[PDB]
Amino acid sequence: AIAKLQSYNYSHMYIRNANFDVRIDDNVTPETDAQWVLVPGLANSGEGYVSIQSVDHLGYYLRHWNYDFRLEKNDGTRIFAEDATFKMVPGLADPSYTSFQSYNYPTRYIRHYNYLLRLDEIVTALDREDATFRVIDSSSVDPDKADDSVIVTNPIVRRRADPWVYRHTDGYYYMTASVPEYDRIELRRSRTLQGLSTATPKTIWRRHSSGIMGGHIWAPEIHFIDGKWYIYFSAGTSTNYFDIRLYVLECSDSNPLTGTWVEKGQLKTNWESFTLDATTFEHNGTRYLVWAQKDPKIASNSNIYIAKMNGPLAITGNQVMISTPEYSWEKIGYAVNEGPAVLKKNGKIFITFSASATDANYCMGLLTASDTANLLDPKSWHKSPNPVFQSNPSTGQYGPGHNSFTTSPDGKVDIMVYHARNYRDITGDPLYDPNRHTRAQIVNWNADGTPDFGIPVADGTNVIYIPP
Ligand SMILES: OC[C@@H]1O[C@@H](O)[C@H](O)[C@H]1O
Ligand SMILES: OC[C@@H]1O[C@@H](O)[C@H](O)[C@H]1O
Ligand SMILES: [Mg+2]
Repeated sequence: AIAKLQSYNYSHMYIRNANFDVRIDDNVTPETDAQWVLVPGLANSGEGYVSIQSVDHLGYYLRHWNYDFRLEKNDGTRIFAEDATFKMVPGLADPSYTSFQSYNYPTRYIRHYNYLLRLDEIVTALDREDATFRVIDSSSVDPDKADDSVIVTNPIVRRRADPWVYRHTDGYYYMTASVPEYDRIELRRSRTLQGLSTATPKTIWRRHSSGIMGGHIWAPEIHFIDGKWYIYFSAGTSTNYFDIRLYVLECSDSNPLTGTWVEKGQLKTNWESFTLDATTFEHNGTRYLVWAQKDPKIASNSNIYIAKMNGPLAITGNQVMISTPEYSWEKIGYAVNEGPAVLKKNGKIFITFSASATDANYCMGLLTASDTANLLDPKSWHKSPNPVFQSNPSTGQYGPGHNSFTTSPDGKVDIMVYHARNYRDITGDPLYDPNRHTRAQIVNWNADGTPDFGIPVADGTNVIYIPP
């Protein structure tokens, strides 16, 4: 069967053939360089054992030689067959994934190192992750196949935080997220939320090697505005990774996974300071920017602001603070409001935000305005006094937040996409614990028309929506 072999720790990268060089790469072009045929093993066709055949050079297989990997044509020798036969076993870093144990060296596994493929003994946790792969084959969810039922297995996407999911008018969801290295902007698409798991992501932009846009790269969001694609994202500098401002990329091409992305520069606000997590929405003919920013006069890391926009590339007028940390549940670790996300429903405009540190104490609050009010008047916005989404020990989910909102494909139900960890205790600076995973669940509605987010669902299969 035809398969891609995706790295466990670099999930944007795939085992591929590069003119007979065997490596892992992202943005594999042509895509067939990353496609393999898993066949019954040359040295043993029986249970477990496979051989990994090139789709372009049939009769050529991956074989180890002096513990390095080569793509070579089967020469009919027993040594070749043994060097090209591997038992598929449960993944060494995660038994739900796959590892490839050598037929003739059964203590050695296929692993990547400096992006090249080797056959090594596996000792460290690094080794285990380097030797674990996700097999994407014909039984995997096809991201190009439409389906009105929303059934996901959470986590949908491992090790992606701040998930942004945008349902476009072409019948695809588009997803951007923070990557654990905070060093690039990643895009994927799927007609179903579950297909986001198996979709091939593309690195559409990498940070500069010095200076501006050269520090932390955080929380990109892709939007379609006035016929063009925009990515709003936050970036520090190479000399201060945390001197973060808003930046914009633009793509006029219709497919953002194949089109050309252009830097447009900084999206400036009323003053220069720590600024991040921008989103935008339209209502009654006006477009707004909603974002997080430090005010030097307020002892919080950031507050929530709204402003009218003047096209996709600027705000106009004065920015208005509509949330600042006030309750103790906004100030665990440090005082912060960030990650705004907009949901329109029932004659209201809802803005969730995240608060407290990005460890298990992370949680969400809610702002509510009437959709006929002046959205630039702070008195139009009401903050809920308690968190509206938070850790839940009984479901094993910790620090949920920086969410986005989307819908089922038929638009009839609202779905929240957010990150959380499936353990509580973090060693070290939580910013560098990479295990916030992307997941989704239904948004329920109270009789009074306000959202009920419930509690973060436990890992596993979640039936979000079946149409009537
Ligand atoms: O790659 C390890 C061994 O080195 C080579 O000599 C053999 O073909 C292979 O089995
Ligand atoms: O191959 C990519 C990385 O390079 C080496 O640093 C590591 O072993 C591996 O994770
Ligand atoms: Mg966001």
